[PDB]
Amino acid sequence: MFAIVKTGGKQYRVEPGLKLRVEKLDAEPGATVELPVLLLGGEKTVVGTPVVEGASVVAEVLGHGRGKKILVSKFKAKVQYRRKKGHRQPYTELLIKEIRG
Amino acid sequence: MKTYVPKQVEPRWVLIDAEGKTLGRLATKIATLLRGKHRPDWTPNVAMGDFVVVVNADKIRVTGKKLEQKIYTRYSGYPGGLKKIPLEKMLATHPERVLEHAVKGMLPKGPLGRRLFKRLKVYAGPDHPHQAQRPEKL
Amino acid sequence: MEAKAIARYVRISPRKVRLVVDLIRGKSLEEARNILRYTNKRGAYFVAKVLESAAANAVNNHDMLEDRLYVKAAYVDEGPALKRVLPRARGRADIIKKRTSHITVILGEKHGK
Amino acid sequence: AKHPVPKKKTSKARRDARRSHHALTPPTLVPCPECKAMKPPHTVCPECGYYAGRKVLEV
Amino acid sequence: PRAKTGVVRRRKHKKILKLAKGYWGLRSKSFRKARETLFAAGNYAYAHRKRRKRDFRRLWIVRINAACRQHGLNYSTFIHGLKKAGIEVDRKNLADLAVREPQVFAELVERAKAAQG
Amino acid sequence: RGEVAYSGRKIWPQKHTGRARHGDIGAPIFVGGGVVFGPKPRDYSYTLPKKVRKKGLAMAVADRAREGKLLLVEAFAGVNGKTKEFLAWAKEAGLDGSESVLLVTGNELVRRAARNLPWVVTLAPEGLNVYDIVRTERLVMDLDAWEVFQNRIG
RNA sequence: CCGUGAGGGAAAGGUGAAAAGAACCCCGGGAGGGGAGUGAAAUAGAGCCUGAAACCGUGGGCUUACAAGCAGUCACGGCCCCGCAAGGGGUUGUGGCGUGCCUAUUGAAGCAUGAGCCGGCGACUCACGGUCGUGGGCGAGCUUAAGCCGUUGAGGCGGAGG
RNA sequence: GGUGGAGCCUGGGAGUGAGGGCGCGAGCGAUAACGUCCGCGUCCGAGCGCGGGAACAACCGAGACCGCCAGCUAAGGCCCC
RNA sequence: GGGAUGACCCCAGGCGGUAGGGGAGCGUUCCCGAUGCCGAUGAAGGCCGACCCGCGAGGGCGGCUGGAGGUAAGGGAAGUG
Ligand SMILES: [Mg+2]
Ligand SMILES: [Mg+2]
Ligand SMILES: [Mg+2]
Ligand SMILES: [Mg+2]
Ligand SMILES: [Mg+2]
Ligand SMILES: [Mg+2]
Ligand SMILES: [Mg+2]
Ligand SMILES: [Mg+2]
Ligand SMILES: [Mg+2]
Ligand SMILES: [Mg+2]
Ligand SMILES: [Mg+2]
Ligand SMILES: [Mg+2]
Ligand SMILES: [Mg+2]
Ligand SMILES: [Mg+2]
Ligand SMILES: [Mg+2]
Ligand SMILES: [Mg+2]
Ligand SMILES: [Mg+2]
Ligand SMILES: [Mg+2]
Ligand SMILES: [Mg+2]
Ligand SMILES: [Mg+2]
Ligand SMILES: [Mg+2]
Ligand SMILES: [Mg+2]
Ligand SMILES: [Mg+2]
Ligand SMILES: [Mg+2]
Ligand SMILES: [Mg+2]
Ligand SMILES: [Mg+2]
Ligand SMILES: [Mg+2]
Ligand SMILES: [Mg+2]
Ligand SMILES: [Mg+2]
Ligand SMILES: [Mg+2]
Ligand SMILES: [Mg+2]
Ligand SMILES: [Mg+2]
Ligand SMILES: [Mg+2]
Ligand SMILES: [Mg+2]
Ligand SMILES: [Mg+2]
Ligand SMILES: [Mg+2]
Ligand SMILES: [Mg+2]
Ligand SMILES: [Mg+2]
Ligand SMILES: [Mg+2]
Ligand SMILES: [Mg+2]
Ligand SMILES: [Mg+2]
Ligand SMILES: [Mg+2]
Ligand SMILES: [Mg+2]
Ligand SMILES: [Mg+2]
Ligand SMILES: [Mg+2]
Ligand SMILES: [Mg+2]
Ligand SMILES: [Mg+2]
Ligand SMILES: [Mg+2]
Ligand SMILES: [Mg+2]
Ligand SMILES: [Mg+2]
Ligand SMILES: [Mg+2]
Ligand SMILES: [Mg+2]
Ligand SMILES: [Mg+2]
Ligand SMILES: [Mg+2]
Ligand SMILES: [Mg+2]
Ligand SMILES: [Mg+2]
Ligand SMILES: [Mg+2]
Ligand SMILES: [Mg+2]
Ligand SMILES: [Mg+2]
Ligand SMILES: [Mg+2]
Repeated sequence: MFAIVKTGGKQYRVEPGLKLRVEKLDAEPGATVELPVLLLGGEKTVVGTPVVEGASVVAEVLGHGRGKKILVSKFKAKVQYRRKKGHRQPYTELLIKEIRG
Repeated sequence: MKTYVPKQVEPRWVLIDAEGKTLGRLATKIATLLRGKHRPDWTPNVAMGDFVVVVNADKIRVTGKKLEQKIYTRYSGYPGGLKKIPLEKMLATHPERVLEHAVKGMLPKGPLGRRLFKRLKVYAGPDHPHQAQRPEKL
Repeated sequence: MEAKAIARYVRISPRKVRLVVDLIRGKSLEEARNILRYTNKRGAYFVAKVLESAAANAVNNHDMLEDRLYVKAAYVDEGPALKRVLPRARGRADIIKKRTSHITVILGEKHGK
Repeated sequence: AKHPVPKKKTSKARRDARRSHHALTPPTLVPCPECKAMKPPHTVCPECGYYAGRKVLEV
Repeated sequence: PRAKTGVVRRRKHKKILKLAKGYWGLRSKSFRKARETLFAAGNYAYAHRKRRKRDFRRLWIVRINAACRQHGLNYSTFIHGLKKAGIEVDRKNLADLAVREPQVFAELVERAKAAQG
Repeated sequence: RGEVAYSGRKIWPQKHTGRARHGDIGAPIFVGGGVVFGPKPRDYSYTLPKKVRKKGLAMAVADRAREGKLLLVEAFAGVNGKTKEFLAWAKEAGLDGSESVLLVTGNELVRRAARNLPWVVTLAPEGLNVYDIVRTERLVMDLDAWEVFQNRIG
């Protein structure tokens, strides 16, 4: 098919059997989440309004991971000001199942 | 995140008649065309705009008293080496320069921009030398 | 295989000899013999000396035939400098370094059976 | 210790880049026509002796 | 008891030297120069890990425009249409449709200019 | 810097040499120089409230008694300093080196016999101190030593 | 070593368990090497344990002669390298953004100070008083100093005194 | 009215006692000065962190805990750069 | 506020920063712990790492080098970065 869902503040182009990681969903690997949040379809379901109130895509949560570390270094000249922090964005990897529209 | 990357695509040519167009107003469009910001394939770091053959340069329109009053400057590193050439003289001789200079000063300035200019062929016109297709535009 | 030589602590500045050693790198033994034979530099003498020793090794020690031989590798590394005083004007004493080089030449064979 | 001095240490690149020309050029030789030997052109080498040309020793 | 430097300084030094691999000249061979180059990078990355977001708000917009321009309207209008046609979704990121689904896109335009005509 | 074997002579003139300003190669600086706030001899001993020492001595014992790991004695069959002998009486008493034992008694003969045992720490009754009671697992005093202990607790 | 002199005043430690310290052969005037041989190890071969960094080289991978820069960073792309894959490592062609560090100043990229680079040494301590705070002990009270007896990494006593 | 990194009381530790630009009200000056001296305010100082102003401490916008290949705005902009 | 004191949970605000104040931690030398425990099936140090933990200082584990020392939890001192 092909759809456009809204999850974790962002919105992705999902499809049949695949998926990357989205924000951190408070679900559990041993579960299935539904992103009722959905717009557009392969055959044009353009949510004439916010959402397509009726359709939805189903995705099974593979699990949760912790992104690659990013480093945030703050430095301010002529002031002995330095700060080093390590960062890891929690993620929940999904697997798209089907688009019920 | 979705990809975008268009990947190596054959460039299209474009023929333009400047007959009575006013440069500056024409020049701008040759620029957007030169960098191809008119196509959803737009990619900043790659030359992927159209090639642009401009014919009938010279005989180009310009308003006000820009003839005699618009001056082109050129500086040799020598003392008192600043030359002032009024528009009329540039058209009278080296007329394609008027349209090239104009367009040039409207392209990004680094290596790429420098390269897109090599993608712009101007002639005193009419008729040009490129039979590699040539969709005419307005 | 290959046959190594090396002449440690020669007492000629490296930069100076790297200069003649680069002339022979890759050439054949025979051809490299003629080069530093007519190369107008103090270095040649040393290089030739180590070059000829590697040749004498490749045959006697690892039997390789004086023919196939060619300088596969050759480079000259820097050895401990000899610090010396040089009386300058107005009392000033300067330290002139009499450098020293470790010349190394390694040989190999060209064609086969 | 006097007047002009270099402003900055010349970087390794800049130093080496200058010596792009210090590369030595091979001696020019040719085969001697009288004997099997290499020697510089227009010169009398020991090996042969030059069809008489005041040569070294030989019996 | 005497507590000499010992090994603690070589380690801190070679730590930084590693984050400097790849840098030009002394900016990768000497702790002082490297230490300095890093301060800057630390900052650019942070500074840039933001411009990025804007660098694409950018990209997408140049495209969405270029694309809907072949349909008779400009970026301004299009966005107004959508935003007004309530289909406030698209999301510059996903209006990449212009490249993949030129029809699913076009439909979106019609809807846009319709929301204004 | 005032105790190194160097002269206090100013090394180079104050001004115009192109060198840093220095005086005598005896100040903190300069490798062979002197040490800044280095250690000096000093007495680390302070007077601890006797009442606190008493309390602790008892507490140390009490605590050992609570685990039933205390064990006072009347006498020792294997007397007459001779490890073999103590090792003997040891079995009888329940000590086999499984636990470290603090054996305090005024009998030099017994003392002599234990002592060399890797698991035995030996003391004269009037030497009963907290540190030892704690560094050992089991405490073994004789009745004559349990008294001196008493004459010291309140 | 310096200074006429009083006087000043360095640097420099480590083969291996054992010299078993490399016979002899080969290139060389020697030095030095290559073999052989000793040894568990010879990149323990002799100012020889380990042997970092600056610095100098040889070989390879990516990449550069229309570009312009506090040398990096963000983004794509090419080539090379890992792993089955997803993914990752090296390099850098374009694009975007970018005014070294320290110090001192109202204000510094600053054409103000300091630093050639690296390694090692290098600066808020200790004693006794004082004043708060705090962890405990005892509290109409608390506490000993010198010294004495004991140990020989055992603690007691000692009320002068505060 | 007002629950605020408001106030008040007691005590421990400070640092600071070269300030600067802008606006407004005065003096000085020659209603000259990136001048000088006070008054309120505000920024810089310590926000040489971010956007705008071509560039630019103090002008306009706005107070940066970290992440996002999402969204709405501010000043300023919307012909090309 | 939960309070089953679960120091983990939802709720509510806040989190630019020089001089400075305050609070937590990392690492170095040495002492108790040690007549212990690691160690030639390799100590300390060195050279690598795209892996694991931590906000960070670091702590791991792995390969190479090295060839005889090292030293937990838990505390104690100080020539400690
Ligand atoms: Mg700066
Ligand atoms: Mg400042
Ligand atoms: Mg002279
Ligand atoms: Mg003289
Ligand atoms: Mg010199
Ligand atoms: Mg070089
Ligand atoms: Mg946007
Ligand atoms: Mg936007
Ligand atoms: Mg003396
Ligand atoms: Mg003195
Ligand atoms: Mg004197
Ligand atoms: Mg000087
Ligand atoms: Mg000393
Ligand atoms: Mg003298
Ligand atoms: Mg052997
Ligand atoms: Mg060894
Ligand atoms: Mg040894
Ligand atoms: Mg060694
Ligand atoms: Mg090295
Ligand atoms: Mg190379
Ligand atoms: Mg050009
Ligand atoms: Mg080129
Ligand atoms: Mg760049
Ligand atoms: Mg100053
Ligand atoms: Mg200040
Ligand atoms: Mg400068
Ligand atoms: Mg300067
Ligand atoms: Mg000054
Ligand atoms: Mg300074
Ligand atoms: Mg200088
Ligand atoms: Mg240094
Ligand atoms: Mg150092
Ligand atoms: Mg005190
Ligand atoms: Mg005090
Ligand atoms: Mg306050
Ligand atoms: Mg106060
Ligand atoms: Mg004042
Ligand atoms: Mg003033
Ligand atoms: Mg003043
Ligand atoms: Mg003020
Ligand atoms: Mg004032
Ligand atoms: Mg003010
Ligand atoms: Mg005024
Ligand atoms: Mg002023
Ligand atoms: Mg004024
Ligand atoms: Mg004043
Ligand atoms: Mg402020
Ligand atoms: Mg500002
Ligand atoms: Mg600035
Ligand atoms: Mg600004
Ligand atoms: Mg600006
Ligand atoms: Mg804030
Ligand atoms: Mg908007
Ligand atoms: Mg507005
Ligand atoms: Mg803060
Ligand atoms: Mg020590
Ligand atoms: Mg011990
Ligand atoms: Mg073994
Ligand atoms: Mg140690
Ligand atoms: Mg110190």
